[PDB]
Amino acid sequence: NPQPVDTSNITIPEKLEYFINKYAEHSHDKWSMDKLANGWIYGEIYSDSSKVQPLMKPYKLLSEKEKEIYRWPIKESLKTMLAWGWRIERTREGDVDAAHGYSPRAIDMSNVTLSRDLHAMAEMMAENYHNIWAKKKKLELESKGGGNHPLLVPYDTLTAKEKAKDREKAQDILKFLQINGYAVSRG
Repeated sequence: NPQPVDTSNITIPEKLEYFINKYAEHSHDKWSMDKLANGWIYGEIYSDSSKVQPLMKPYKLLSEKEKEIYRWPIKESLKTMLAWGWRIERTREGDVDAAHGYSPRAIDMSNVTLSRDLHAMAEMMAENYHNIWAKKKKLELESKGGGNHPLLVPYDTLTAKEKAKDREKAQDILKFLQINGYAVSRG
């Protein structure tokens, strides 16, 4: 029985939407630099044989709904924090050779270390990623009449690596909350 919290009935305030603009830009900087590690170059058609992808374009040329391709798992994840009462408040201020196309230098995320209460928050963000995605997996396979999936088991009976595939996305939020220095606790 996956139990995610309901998210779509929640209003994120507009002061956090300026914080979404920094993290949606960082999601485009991180996604494009991993393509620059293999030499993916800006082009017309997504042909994987020619090492060419057409979305190797700057973040400024994207329109607002093209930014909602990246912002939409960002906006669902902050509503899981506001439904559970997780405080996002200002206390502190916020701080491979380059290939063709847009060439960003993203802020390094995994060298920043969370504390044991904030590892317990990525323990719940990845569990809620294990609860949003598996419930949408079960309602995908019971709407199509398909099978089941080996991640339709409880989150504590998972191994540490099957938690980590949704935790690496959950650690990119709390550490970017730590680099910008927001007081982030369970409340």
